[PDB]
Amino acid sequence: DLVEEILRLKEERNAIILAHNYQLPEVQDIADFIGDSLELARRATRVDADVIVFAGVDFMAETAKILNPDKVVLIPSREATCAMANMLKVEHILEAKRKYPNAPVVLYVNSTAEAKAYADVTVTSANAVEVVKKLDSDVVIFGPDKNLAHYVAKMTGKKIIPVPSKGHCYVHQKFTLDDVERAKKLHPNAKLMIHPECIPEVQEKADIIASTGGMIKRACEWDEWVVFTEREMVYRLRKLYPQKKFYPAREDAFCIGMKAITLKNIYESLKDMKYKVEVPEEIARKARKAIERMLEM
Ligand SMILES: C=C(CC(=O)O)C(=O)O
Ligand code: SF4
Ligand SMILES: [Cl-]
Ligand SMILES: [N+]
Repeated sequence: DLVEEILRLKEERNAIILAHNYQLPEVQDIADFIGDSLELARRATRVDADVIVFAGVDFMAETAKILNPDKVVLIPSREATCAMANMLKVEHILEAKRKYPNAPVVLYVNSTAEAKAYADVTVTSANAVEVVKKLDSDVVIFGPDKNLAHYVAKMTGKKIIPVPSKGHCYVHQKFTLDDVERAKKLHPNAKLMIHPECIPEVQEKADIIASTGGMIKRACEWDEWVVFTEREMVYRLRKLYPQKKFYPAREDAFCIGMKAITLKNIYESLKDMKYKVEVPEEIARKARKAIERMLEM
């Protein structure tokens, strides 16, 4: 029984398991805390445990390590990676800074630690609009996600310089206007919760535009929802609100990187103390400055 083995190893290692909302149901069921990128970042600043097992993708485990440099942070598989975050390279940031030296560099937390070393502040889908609104500039450098950048431009009225030019999430790019039409036909009493990583014409059909954390916060506003994000979010919402109804917009909206994490390799992570997540001190310090500024804003 992997679940009983994991529970005993958690105790033996003085470990906490942090899980993203897109983790497999059986992984969510053994996590101590579950949340979106911003909540996982905040939760990483009050870790009393000695070991963090991060059931999520590599940039998320790195963010936890940046905020807990003297704790052991484990990722259960090094193949748990984010295709969108990998699209942004330091070269892109440097070129944009050359053109707009007075523009703050605003990096989605969906980014490498190397990239965050060049950020003035980080953001998530939950706080991107608030942060960019308060920055002392009418133009900001922003990436990697161009669909979130479109949403931020619309809501703040500021000029958004995307880095790179085509950054996007293949999972959320799957959603189309035909999925909106089918959801409206199959569930005519449901409202639509849509992630800002979806394309702009789908965003415009939303009843609410929100990160997964915002979806959880605003689900109380209606009793039936079609969920335009990675399909494991439906399980999360059904567990939190058993009295509501939730439907996937597309069952095939799956993140391969997220599903590199399994119950078995969480067990192996605790058993073998692997895979240890490390961030170079110079990169971590600079990234930490931008992430702390995000939490302060
Ligand atoms: C990209 C994300 C993923 C999510 O919405 O859970 C974020 O900013 O929180
Ligand atoms: S769902 Fe998209 S943005 Fe999130 S980890 Fe997977 S590839 Fe990255
Ligand atoms: Cl409730
Ligand atoms: N100013």
